[PDB]
Amino acid sequence: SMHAIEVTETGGPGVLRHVDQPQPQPGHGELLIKAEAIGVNFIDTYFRSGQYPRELPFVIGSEVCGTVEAVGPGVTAADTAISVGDRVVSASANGAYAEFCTAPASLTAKVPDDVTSEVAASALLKGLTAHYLLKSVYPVKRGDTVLVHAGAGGVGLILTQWATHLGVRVITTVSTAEKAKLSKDAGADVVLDYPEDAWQFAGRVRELTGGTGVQAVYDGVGATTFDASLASLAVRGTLALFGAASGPVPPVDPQRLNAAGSVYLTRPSLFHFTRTGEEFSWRAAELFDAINSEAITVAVGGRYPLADALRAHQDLEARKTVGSVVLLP
Amino acid sequence: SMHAIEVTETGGPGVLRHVDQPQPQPGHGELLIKAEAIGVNFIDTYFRSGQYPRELPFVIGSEVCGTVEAVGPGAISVGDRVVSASANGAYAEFCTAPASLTAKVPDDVTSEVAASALLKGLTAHYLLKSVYPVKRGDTVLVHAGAGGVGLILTQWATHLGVRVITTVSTAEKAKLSKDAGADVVLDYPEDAWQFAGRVRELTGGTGVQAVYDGVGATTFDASLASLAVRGTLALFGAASGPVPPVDPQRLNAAGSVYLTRPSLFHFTRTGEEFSWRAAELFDAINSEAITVAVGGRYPLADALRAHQDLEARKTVGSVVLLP
Ligand SMILES: NC(=O)C1=CN([C@@H]2O[C@H](COP(=O)(O)OP(=O)(O)OC[C@H]3O[C@@H](n4cnc5c(N)ncnc54)[C@H](OP(=O)(O)O)[C@@H]3O)[C@@H](O)[C@H]2O)C=CC1
Ligand SMILES: NC(=O)C1=CN([C@@H]2O[C@H](COP(=O)(O)OP(=O)(O)OC[C@H]3O[C@@H](n4cnc5c(N)ncnc54)[C@H](OP(=O)(O)O)[C@@H]3O)[C@@H](O)[C@H]2O)C=CC1
Repeated sequence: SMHAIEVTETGGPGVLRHVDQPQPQPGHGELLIKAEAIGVNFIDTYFRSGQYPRELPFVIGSEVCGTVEAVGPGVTAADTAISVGDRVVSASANGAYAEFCTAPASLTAKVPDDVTSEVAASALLKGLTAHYLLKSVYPVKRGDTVLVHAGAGGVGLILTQWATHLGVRVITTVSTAEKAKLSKDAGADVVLDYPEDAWQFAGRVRELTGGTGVQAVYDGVGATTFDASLASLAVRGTLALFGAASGPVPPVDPQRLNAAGSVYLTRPSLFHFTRTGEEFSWRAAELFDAINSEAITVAVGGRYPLADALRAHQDLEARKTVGSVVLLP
Repeated sequence: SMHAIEVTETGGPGVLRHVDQPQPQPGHGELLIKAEAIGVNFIDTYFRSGQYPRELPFVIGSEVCGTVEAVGPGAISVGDRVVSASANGAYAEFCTAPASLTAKVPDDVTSEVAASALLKGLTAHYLLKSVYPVKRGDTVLVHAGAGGVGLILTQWATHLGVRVITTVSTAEKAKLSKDAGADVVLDYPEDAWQFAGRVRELTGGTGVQAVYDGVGATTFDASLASLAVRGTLALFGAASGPVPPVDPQRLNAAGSVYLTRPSLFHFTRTGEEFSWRAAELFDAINSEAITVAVGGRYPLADALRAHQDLEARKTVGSVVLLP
């Protein structure tokens, strides 16, 4: 048997039970991965809470780095260059909080030999997200200025470094002075406190951009920042609302987008930017290229035993984590 | 003195009032225009109804073609025939407009066609070239295909090598929409999912690259459901009424799509920008890439009846008021 974190009923971090499960078997198109490091993602909390509904019970999580223990039967091995023994990482696994899990080969990348498994499980899901946000949702160009909320979070630090490397000025928000320094170290040109009032905060942003506003806002915080994000945009700018850490954004009168400057609102999901193995491989390769040139550096921001998934979810929801955190099996 | 159409209280078409006013003088950078044809635009109804607030009382309308009667101090001269979509108080025998947002009318474009084409044609330009830059091979959905904006969007998109699907309310309108270049003309959505199902059948399962939706309340859900992944919903109007607040997670579920609510104001920000869009519009008219028909005429005094017809979905294409 193996250890796993199973959810039998949805609810708070408390429902994350460390239990014995049979080792899974890979199906068609799947690899069986023996975990070395397991990624923690804010979306895990939405599945745990039952926000994002899923069939019960389930072993939680989708991000894992480890070694290929087995390749699914049938045609599978003919359709991938991944082989048993390879160190691999996926953001699309089933039941990642376990010693062993499965993932589609087409949405799994080989880890470069100079990248540790902890860094890979810190980098992939959030790094693919930063990639699509910066290259596809709003393609940043040198000279732009963007706003990135939660600048010292997992996605936040990657967005900040990568945008800075691309010649983009980045303004961030964080909750503590410790996080402010990490954000500056990541390349943020200015770090602000969280908005108290949308117009007040937008004025700060306008001050910094000469009244223009930012070309794009990357908002992964949602409820507490949305109004401020919308108010901070340059004419025809893009609000990429990609997360809801503080809670869901209430229904938006489309005429607000007019008043704000004929802006665009989009709410993307990673699913729509990893639609083929070809697309996934392209983004994963650009991510590992950026890491290996030190265009970005993905630090391991926190580590927990797999059995302490509960503790990680508590710290994450309490705004106590910095950067990417991993579970260790 | 001059005749004008004024609103002293907001409401339905009934609040439109005949008034005589002194002829205006143009301020700095402005032209005084003697109207030959006055444009009618759905936005006129939003100002009349109070849906778009404005300090009362005021004279309705912003689109006019006529001759320059006077210039404010500060290549347009008195005597020149011009058209603007940014005039103040256009439902009148004379009005003012900023010279920087006024175009000279090509000599072979009638004044009615100018007042049928400019506001709506600048809108079609920004929608097709700026909000979502259509590409040859794209398919787009345009609601109200036989309306003023809809006919221009359809012809221009078709010229650009884009496939257009439209909606209209009548068989007469369906014929006009096909003649404008629409590849398929559909009935308005009854069920959003079934409508989207039909659109996906027409696009090889893909959905459309963009929806240009100027109808709003009665089409929005279907527009959203018809999009290709990462497509753009350009909600630029609200003829059927305002779109209810949109849960951003619906944009996720629809395929990580973009939603945008553009205003002509943000696409005519400089004289340079205006001139670029206007020139491309008149180039298209001059080469017959598009042809703007006058779809109806009303006396200035009958602005009430024009607004009644507009809201009752009875107009076909661009309509004008004549002094
Ligand atoms: N759409 C997509 O494809 C994807 C979306 N996401 C989303 O992006 C966001 C970032 O993900 P991830 O890097 O894993 O998480 P983070 O590491 O960014 O952690 C969330 C951070 O948000 C900030 N925050 C502000 N208000 C709150 C609150 N009320 N509760 C908790 N946190 C708050 C906190 O930092 P601070 O101290 O600055 O407040 C916190 O550290 C998440 O919302 C996630 O759901 C992630 C991956 C893919
Ligand atoms: N910059 C911008 O954002 C601009 C936006 N617009 C908007 O674009 C839209 C089209 O403008 P315009 O060409 O002047 O108007 P149209 O000539 O298109 O008239 C509106 C049409 O919409 C259709 N419609 C569908 N449902 C309704 C309803 N319940 N009530 C009334 N009409 C309905 C009707 O035709 P059918 O028989 O097909 O139903 C009607 O003819 C308007 O909503 C306008 O506000 C216009 C200019 C600039």
